[PDB]
Amino acid sequence: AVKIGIIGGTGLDDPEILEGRTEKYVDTPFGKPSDALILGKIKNVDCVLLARHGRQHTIMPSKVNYQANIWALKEEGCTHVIVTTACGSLREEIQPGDIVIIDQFIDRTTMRPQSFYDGSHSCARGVCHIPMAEPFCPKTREVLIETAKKLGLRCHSKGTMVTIEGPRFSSRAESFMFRTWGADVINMTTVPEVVLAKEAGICYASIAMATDYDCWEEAVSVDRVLKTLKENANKAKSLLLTTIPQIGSTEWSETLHNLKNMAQFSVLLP
Amino acid sequence: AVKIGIIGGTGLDDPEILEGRTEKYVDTPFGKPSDALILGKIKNVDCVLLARHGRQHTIMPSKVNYQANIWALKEEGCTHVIVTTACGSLREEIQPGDIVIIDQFIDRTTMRPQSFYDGSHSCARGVCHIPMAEPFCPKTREVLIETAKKLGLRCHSKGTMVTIEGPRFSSRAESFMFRTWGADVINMTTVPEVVLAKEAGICYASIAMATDYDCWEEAVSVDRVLKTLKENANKAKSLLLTTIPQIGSTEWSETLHNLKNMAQFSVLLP
Amino acid sequence: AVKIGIIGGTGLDDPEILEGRTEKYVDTPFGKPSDALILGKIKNVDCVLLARHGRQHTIMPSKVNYQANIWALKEEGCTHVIVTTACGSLREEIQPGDIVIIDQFIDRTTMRPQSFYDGSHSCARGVCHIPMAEPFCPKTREVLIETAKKLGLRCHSKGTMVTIEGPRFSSRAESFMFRTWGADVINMTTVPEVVLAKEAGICYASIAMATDYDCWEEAVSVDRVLKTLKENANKAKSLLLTTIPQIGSTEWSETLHNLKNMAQFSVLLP
Ligand SMILES: CSC[C@H]1N[C@@H](c2c[nH]c3c2N=CNC3N)[C@H](O)[C@@H]1O
Ligand SMILES: CSC[C@H]1N[C@@H](c2c[nH]c3c2N=CNC3N)[C@H](O)[C@@H]1O
Ligand SMILES: CSC[C@H]1N[C@@H](c2c[nH]c3c2N=CNC3N)[C@H](O)[C@@H]1O
Repeated sequence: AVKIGIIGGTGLDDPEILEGRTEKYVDTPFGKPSDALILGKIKNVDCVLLARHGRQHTIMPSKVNYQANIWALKEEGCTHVIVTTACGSLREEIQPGDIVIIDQFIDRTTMRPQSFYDGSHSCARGVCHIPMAEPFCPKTREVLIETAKKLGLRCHSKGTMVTIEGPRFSSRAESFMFRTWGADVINMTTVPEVVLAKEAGICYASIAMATDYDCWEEAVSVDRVLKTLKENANKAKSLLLTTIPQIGSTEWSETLHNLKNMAQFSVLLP
Repeated sequence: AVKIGIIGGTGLDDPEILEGRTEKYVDTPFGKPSDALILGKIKNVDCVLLARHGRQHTIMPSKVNYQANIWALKEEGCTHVIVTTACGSLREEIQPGDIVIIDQFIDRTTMRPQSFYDGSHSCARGVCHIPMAEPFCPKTREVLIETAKKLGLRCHSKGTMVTIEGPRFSSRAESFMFRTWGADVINMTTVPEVVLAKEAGICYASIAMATDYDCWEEAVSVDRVLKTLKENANKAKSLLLTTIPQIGSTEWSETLHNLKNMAQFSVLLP
Repeated sequence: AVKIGIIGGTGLDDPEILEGRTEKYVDTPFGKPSDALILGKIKNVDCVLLARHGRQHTIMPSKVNYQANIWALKEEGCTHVIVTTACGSLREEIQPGDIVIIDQFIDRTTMRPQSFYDGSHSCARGVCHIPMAEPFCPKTREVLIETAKKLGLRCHSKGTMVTIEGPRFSSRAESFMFRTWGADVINMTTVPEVVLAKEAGICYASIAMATDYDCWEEAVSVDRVLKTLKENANKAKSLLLTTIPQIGSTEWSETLHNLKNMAQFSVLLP
C-alpha cells in the first residue's frame, strides 16, 4: 500500500486537489511542519498535502523547516513524496510554463540542516552519510514523464536544479556561472528537501515549473513569477491528479525495500 | 534632495573627508552599526560616514553587522551609498592601486544574513525576493567612472567581485577557480552589503581598490594590503570628494522611484 | 625539538601506533577536543594522537570541534600535525587504496568556524587574515612522498581536496562539477582543520587515502568506504611510522620560524 505526500510550492499548493479532506496539525522532534497536514485522496490513493511556505506563504525558503516537513510526512506513513516547485530557467529550450522532471541538483545553500542525524534526537542516532548519486526516485519520475506526454504538456525529461540560499535572486554573474556548472533550472527549495526525503527512505520526485528565465530579456521578479504560475498552475495540478492513481496501481515493494536498505546502511553507529 | 552614505573599508575610512562633522551613535532593530555615524558635508551635499570595520578595525568581515549599517544609513535619510573596499586582483590588467567600479558579484559567503525580511521585525514583514540582475546603481557608477577619468586615475569601468567568507585568504586552487568563474576582483565585504542596500531602495555603488594579486608573484598578506592602501588611499578620497558634488547636482527622482518600486514589489505579504 | 600531532580519520585512528601511551583529556577555550589526547612516541619522537570523530566515530564532520582539536595539539606543544583522511577519488588515475599527499583545497563547507580570532577569546585578539596560498607544509609533504616511494606504495605527489559540508555525499551533478573546478579528491574534513593549523603556526600535512570514486561504476556508500579502509589502513600506519622518525631527525628552526611570523603578522590589532 502506498501513501503519497505532496509538498506544494509557490502558487502550486491548492488543497482542492484532494477529496475527503481533513486538516491535521502535528509536531515533530524537529519542530512544527510548515502548516497542517491535509489528509485526503485522489481516486483510491491516500495522500497528504503540505504547503511548503505555509498556506499563506509566510515562510522564506531559508527558514522552511525541511526536517519537520519530511519527518511529519514519513510519520503519517508516506511511501512517496511528489512536490511542485517554481523555478527559473537557465536554458533557452526550457520556456516559462514548461515542466522539468529534474534528476539532479547542485547545492548552493549555506545555512540549512541537511540531515536528521544531528545527534540531538534518539530517534536518529549515529552519523549518516546518505548517497546522493541518484537523488530522485527514477520510477516515479518515469511515470511523471509518461503522464505529461499523455497530457500533451511541454515537459523536459531531465534537469539539474541549482538551489540557492536566497531570499535574494541571483546576480547576472552568478546566473551565467551556474550555466557553466551545468545547472538547467534554479530555485531556493529543492535542497535539503530531497536530501532529507532520501534519509527517510521515501521515494521523492519533483515537478519543477519554469516561471522565468532568471537574469542571464525581462529579468526575473516576484510579480513575473506569480503571473506565470497563475497562468500555468493548472498543468501541475492535472499532472499530479493523473500520475498518482498510476503510482497506486504499480509495484513498489522492491523499490521501497532498496531505499530502506540504502538509508539504513548509510548510518555509522557508535 | 540627496544624502550620501559612505561606508569606508580597510584603510579607506578617513573622517577628515567631511566638513562640519558631528558624531552620532545610533541603534537599529538589527543591533548597533559598526561605529558611530559621522554626519557632515562635501561642498553642499549632506553625507553620513561609517567605518565598516569600526574606526579601529576590530570587526572581521564575517561579523560586520551589514543589516544594522544599511538600516542606520537609510534611517538617517541616505538616498545613496558609495563605499570603498580593498580587494585582490584576479586579472593581470587590474594592477594594485587601480580602481575598479564593479558592476557584478559572485557570492561565496556562507554565514551571513542577507535580508531585512527575516520575519523577526514588524518594520519588515513578509518574504522579500529582491532582484539582483543589476546589483549596483548604474547612474552613480557612470559618474564615478567619468570622474576617475577627469582625475587621470587608472580605473576599470566594470568588474565582477567574488566575496568570500574569510577571514582567511583563498587557497591557490580557489583563486584559480574564481578566475574560471569570471571573477575579476576578490574581497570579503561586498556581499551582503550590496544586497541589503538594494532591499532598502538605496542607490549603491562601490569603489574597489586593488591592493594585491591574491595568490594566482608575491602572494597576498595583510602587510602587503595595508602598504598598497597607504600608498593609494588618496585616490579613493579624491574620487569621492569630486564625485559627490556631481551627484548632488543631478536628477534622481525617477531613479530612486524605480528602486523604491522594485524593492516594494519584491515583498510577498501574507 | 619537535612534537608530532596525529589526527586520525575514519578507520585510520589506531592508537597502537604509539609506544608508551598515556591518555590525557583536556579542555580548550573553544570546548573539548573530539576525544582524549593519546601521548606517546614513535622511536624517539614525541607524538600526540587524536581521533577526529571520537574513538567511537560519533561526531559527524560538520560538528567536529576543529578549533578545540588544533588548540589542544598546539597547547600540548605540537610543532607538526600529520593527519589521515579517507576521501573519494575524482580522477581515474587515483585508484581506491592510493595515497594522495594533497597540496591544495577548495572549500565547500558552509557552517564551520574557520578562525581562532572570533573576538571571543582574549588569547586570540584582533582580526586574523591568514594566507592560504600554500595550505600544507611543503617540507613534511616532501618527506611523506619520499617515504611512500621507499615503501613502494602507490602515492600521488599532489592533489586538490574539495571539502564538502556533508554529512550527505555529493550528487552526480556536483561530483562532475568539482572535477571541472580542478578538484582531484573529495572529503568532509580537510577544511577548516588545515586553516586553523596554519593560524596556530603548525606545520600541517595530510595523508589522504582514496576509498572510492565518489559517483562520477559502483557509486560511493559508507560500506564501500569502510571496506576499502579495512583493506588499506595498514599503508597509512606504515607511512606514519616510517615518516615521523625522519621528521624528528631534520632541521625545522627556520621553517617553524617562518610559519610563526606569517601567522603573527596576519593579525590586525585594534
Ligand atoms: C516568488 S519567486 C521565489 C520563490 N520561487 C522559486 C524561484 C522561481 N524563480 C526563481 C526562483 N528561485 C531562484 N531563482 C529564480 N529565478 C524559489 O524557490 C522561491 O521559493
Ligand atoms: C586586511 S586584508 C583583508 C580585508 N581586505 C579585503 C581584501 C584585500 N585583498 C583581498 C581581500 N579579501 C580577499 N582576498 C584578497 N586578496 C577583504 O574584504 C578584508 O576585509
Ligand atoms: C564514512 S564515509 C564519510 C567520511 N569519509 C570521508 C569520505 C570518503 N569518501 C568520500 C568522503 N567524503 C565525501 N565524498 C566521498 N566520496 C569524509 O571526510 C567523511 O568524514
